[PDB]
Amino acid sequence: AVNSKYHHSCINCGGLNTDERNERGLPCEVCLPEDSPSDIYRALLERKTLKEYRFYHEFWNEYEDFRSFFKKKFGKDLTGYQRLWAKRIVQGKSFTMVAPTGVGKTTFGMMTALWLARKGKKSALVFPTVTLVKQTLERLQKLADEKVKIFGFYSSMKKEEKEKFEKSFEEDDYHILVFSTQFVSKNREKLSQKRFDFVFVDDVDAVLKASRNIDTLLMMVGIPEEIIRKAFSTIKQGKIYERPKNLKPGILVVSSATAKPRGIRPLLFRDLLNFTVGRLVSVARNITHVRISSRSKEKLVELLEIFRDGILIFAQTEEEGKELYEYLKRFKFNVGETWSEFEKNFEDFKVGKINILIGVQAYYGKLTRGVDLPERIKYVIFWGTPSMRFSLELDKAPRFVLARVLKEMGLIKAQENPDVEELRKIAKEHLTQKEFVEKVKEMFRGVVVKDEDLELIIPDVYTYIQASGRSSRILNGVLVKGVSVIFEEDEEIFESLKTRLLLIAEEEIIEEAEANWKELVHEVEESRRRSERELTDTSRSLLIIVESPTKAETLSRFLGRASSRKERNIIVHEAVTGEGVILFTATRGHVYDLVTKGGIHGVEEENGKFVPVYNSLKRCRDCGYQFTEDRDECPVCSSKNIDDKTETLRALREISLEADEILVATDPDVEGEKISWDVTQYLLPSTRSLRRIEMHEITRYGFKKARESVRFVDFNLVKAQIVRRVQDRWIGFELSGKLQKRFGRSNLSAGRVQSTVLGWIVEREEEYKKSEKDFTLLVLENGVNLEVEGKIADDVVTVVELQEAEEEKNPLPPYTTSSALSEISQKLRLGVQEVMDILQDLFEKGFITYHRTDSTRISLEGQNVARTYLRKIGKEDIFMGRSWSTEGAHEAIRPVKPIDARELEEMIEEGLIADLTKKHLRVYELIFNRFLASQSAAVKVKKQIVTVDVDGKRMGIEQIVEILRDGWNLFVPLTVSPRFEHRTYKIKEKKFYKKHTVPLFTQASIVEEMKKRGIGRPSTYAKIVEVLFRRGYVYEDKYKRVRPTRFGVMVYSYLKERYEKYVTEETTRRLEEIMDKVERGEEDYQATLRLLYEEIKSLMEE
Ligand SMILES: [Zn+2]
Ligand SMILES: [Zn+2]
Repeated sequence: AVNSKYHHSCINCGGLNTDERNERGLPCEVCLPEDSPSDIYRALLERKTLKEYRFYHEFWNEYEDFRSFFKKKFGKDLTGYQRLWAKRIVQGKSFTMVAPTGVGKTTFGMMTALWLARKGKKSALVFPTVTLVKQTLERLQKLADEKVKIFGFYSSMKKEEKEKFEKSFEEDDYHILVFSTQFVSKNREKLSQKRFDFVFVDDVDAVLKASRNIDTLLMMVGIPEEIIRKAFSTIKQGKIYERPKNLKPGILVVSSATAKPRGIRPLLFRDLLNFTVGRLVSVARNITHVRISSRSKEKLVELLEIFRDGILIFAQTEEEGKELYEYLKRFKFNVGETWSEFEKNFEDFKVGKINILIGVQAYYGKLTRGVDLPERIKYVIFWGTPSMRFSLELDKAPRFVLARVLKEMGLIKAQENPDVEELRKIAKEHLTQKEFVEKVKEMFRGVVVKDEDLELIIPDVYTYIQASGRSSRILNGVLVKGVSVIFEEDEEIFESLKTRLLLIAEEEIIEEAEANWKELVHEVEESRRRSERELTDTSRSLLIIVESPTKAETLSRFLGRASSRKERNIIVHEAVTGEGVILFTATRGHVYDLVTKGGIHGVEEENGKFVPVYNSLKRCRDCGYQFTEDRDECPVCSSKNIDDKTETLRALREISLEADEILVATDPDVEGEKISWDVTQYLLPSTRSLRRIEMHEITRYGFKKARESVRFVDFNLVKAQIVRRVQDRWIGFELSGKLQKRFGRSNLSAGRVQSTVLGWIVEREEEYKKSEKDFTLLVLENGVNLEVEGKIADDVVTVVELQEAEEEKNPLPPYTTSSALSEISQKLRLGVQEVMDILQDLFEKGFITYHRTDSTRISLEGQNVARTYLRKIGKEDIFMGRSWSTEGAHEAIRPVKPIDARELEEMIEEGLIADLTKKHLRVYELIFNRFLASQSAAVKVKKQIVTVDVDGKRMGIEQIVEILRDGWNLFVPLTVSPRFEHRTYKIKEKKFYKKHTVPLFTQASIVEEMKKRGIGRPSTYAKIVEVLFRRGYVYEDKYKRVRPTRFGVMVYSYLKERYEKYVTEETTRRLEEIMDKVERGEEDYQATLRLLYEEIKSLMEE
């Protein structure tokens, strides 16, 4: 711990407790004065302070009984899925049963109903078919005692049982009632007037067939139609609805939606039960994609002879399907078809009578609308790449083509245009077919433009993913292996497909050379027989906490957002993986912050040591004002509509009970570690299993490698966060006050660094007007222009000595935060803050590596990205992998995927990925080009060093002339220059002037400078500049230079006159150095706090 206080962190009294106690999962000293108590519950009860801890005790005890009961009545222990479901059941929570192929939902439903009836609770079990009612009641009756009132209802019911069920359901206080969905639909009013504690729905689709059934099931727990209709109007509007806090419903449990959850009705579950009826979108895949260069049926024969069994062939059309079918039939292979004898061959393949199934892209995907046996399909063969083909003529042209063409050409003025109308609009404007196809070849990058036969081929990645997916799912807790083979000869098509597969599924396609068929077939078969074995369960549930919503969204993109529980302030998503379930949620920033209330501006002092005091953050959803103090309304606009991180914290504490293991996935910096600690410390009394993961990339790889890096919270980083925060708080407050008494305004000084930088700008104004040195520009005859010192008047330049040398020029290292901000904000006409934000969205959308780095280091994987991209662009001989740095916390800002900006624009306009502005694309382009240059070969150049005499001055001039051999100059331009000959060049034009030696600052120049001086860190750079702008201390002019205002000058003048020590660059740098030493556990936390205090105490007197 760091010995600090958190305001609502007590597990029992719900109040203030120290970091150190929560760490030991203890209540506050008020609740329990003792150091190391014997047993918490017992001791709380003894001191008569037992309050909220009871909930947890009773929770644990009410669950461990369930588990115990289940382990007694049934075979063995609970599966991970059933474990999480059980923990949700004792909380009375309603949910979908998110899980793979037959994890035993019916077993859980039964044992739940049984365990509840054991207490006196009444439950109902709903099934689609009338046969399932029979089978379930059968299994129930033999395990249930006489104490349990069991009834049933279905089609083939008896003559006295049908009425027995009705009278008993009317008065006789039943326990468990097993019936069909038909009964629900038919006897709506009867059930609606009854109250159930537990309702188990086996098939959600059958019950969602009617709209009436939603209201029926909702009224089966005790919810009036008033709340239902009000919520209905709210969901008809387009916003969320709030359940009355005074409501205690039963437990509704359903399975995953097979078909799409169509309609408005399911939203009632989102407000009344806080669970969404999700569809099973399982992205869990273990497929090996191999590509064969030729559509040779001989290769196909050889492959088929290796695979032998359970092969699925996909043809583009049925014609090539029939052709392939004939060729294989002739070569004596047990084969089937989908076009002729669909059902017969389908089931014959299902059983094993057929080894090879040949289908079409559109035929199979629609015939298999029912079953689709996964335990049979090991290998998927693609006879050609699945793709969408369009014609490139002035006629036969699709909408999106003429759209992207005319929008760029200039015609598209936005008024929605009919296709044939657009054809007739382009029929006059740059109209030839030749001109057209050329505009298409020029615009469309990341598709295949067959300009030969006038065609456009767009590989259907989705279809490939689904179809390939048919060879790998989760069976008996085992994610079985599958091989997907593609037979493609067109390199352009294969490359396009590969890029969009890497983009969406992050899955690679390998070549036939780098693939051992014997080994692969073996892995497949072995995993299959491993799943055939008797399962002993390894599945666990896992909670992953991140700070920003974007991270959660892109995480859901590769984990698959099946269902989303709305828990107070947050939205926790759930996903199915091969290792078990996986819950992930976003905090939506910081939770705690230093209190302004007491001690030394929030920092208290006891026993010679400093104690930081934190309180939950509150943000008014109206005006946007943030505060720490506990108030009912907004201190500014007096509004009650606020966001309280204490609710978020409570929500986390709730979720933490269901999860077996927890991982905090905040950013890999001091900020992130501090948040991670504010969270882990708070949760620590609730869950014993809490660890830390640092994701440098927001992708499956970043995540896997992040979990390789699993560790506990590093207190040195937390300590460093604290120190920096305390410095800004103390110095900021003191200086700001001193300014309140001089310039009227309250909040003015954000810290020391800010004032230092502003000082740089202010005095720069002075030293700029003084650098005014007289100069002269010279346009030389059939040569370059030369910039030389003022007084020249000879009109002739003589060449004195001339020497040339061959040299290989190295590219610039990859972007770091400083580099990226400077170059990008210079090349673009943007502020460093705008750039920093674009970078943040870029990292958070998993497109680049961590954007807050002071290292240029590049891993073998980064180098590999560069390599594959170069191999893709054909210029792979120019690849030169460079680590760039050994000393590195993180890597430099680089792309995560070998995809350029143009291809991304294509994927965006196409609709594969979304949410990227033009600015994002341009920034990405800059990062990309920098990185590749840094990974491309050294450009071999012949440069000359010309010594020239101009007006009795021997002045050398070094210039590159010939580029002997290309390299990184393809990404980042390399400028040549006309050769000088050892003669006399005459001056054409002399443009005399006086431009300044020391130029003004630009935002880029300021960042560069503070990086050059050792002031600020990667996180603070842009924020510092922006603060300077927000406070009105600085402005930008015509040519976008940074200039101080009247106010800024007044302020820095005051601060320099009086408080020069606390604004001096030497002091700022010395402190920056020391704090950074604290971050590495090289300098003492409490000691530097003592230092900052000792200078603050000195400042309170001046
Ligand atoms: Zn307490
Ligand atoms: Zn407000």
